[PDB]
Amino acid sequence: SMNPPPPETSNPNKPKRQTNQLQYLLRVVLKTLWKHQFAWPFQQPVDAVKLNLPDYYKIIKTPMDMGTIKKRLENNYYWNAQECIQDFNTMFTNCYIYNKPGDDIVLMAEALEKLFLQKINELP
Ligand SMILES: Cc1nnc2c(N[C@H](C)C(N)=O)cc(-c3ccccc3Oc3ccccc3)nn12
Repeated sequence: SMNPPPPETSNPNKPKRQTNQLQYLLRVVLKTLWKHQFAWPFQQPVDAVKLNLPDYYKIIKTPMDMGTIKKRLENNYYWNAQECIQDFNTMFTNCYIYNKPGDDIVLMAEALEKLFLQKINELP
């Protein structure tokens, strides 16, 4: 079995722009979620080979994770904050789609998402 290539994190043809909102997303949002006790499964792409989840990438067609988001913020991949917010939302939704309500992993994602939304309420 094999994992897919990770989501794109570098593309010199994509126009980039630093904004104070993107800086907040890195300095506050990403860095706070990263240290949460439930962040670890989300700090890198799902390794479906290591976890023996052969259907994962048959079902999840837009993978996303905070390791990828961290790379996208630290080597600025984005034009606007909404693109980054969308990446977080894709990460959460993938987990809810692949797993069952009330599963441990879903409860972990829900805790991260609650925190994420609280921080987004203070986006500058
Ligand atoms: C993201 C994302 N979305 N779904 C899953 C997922 N699903 C499987 C079917 C499941 N038993 O819940 C597992 C993991 C995952 C990643 C790295 C290391 C261990 C992992 O297993 C965990 C399982 C429960 C809680 C914590 C970790 N990450 N993950």
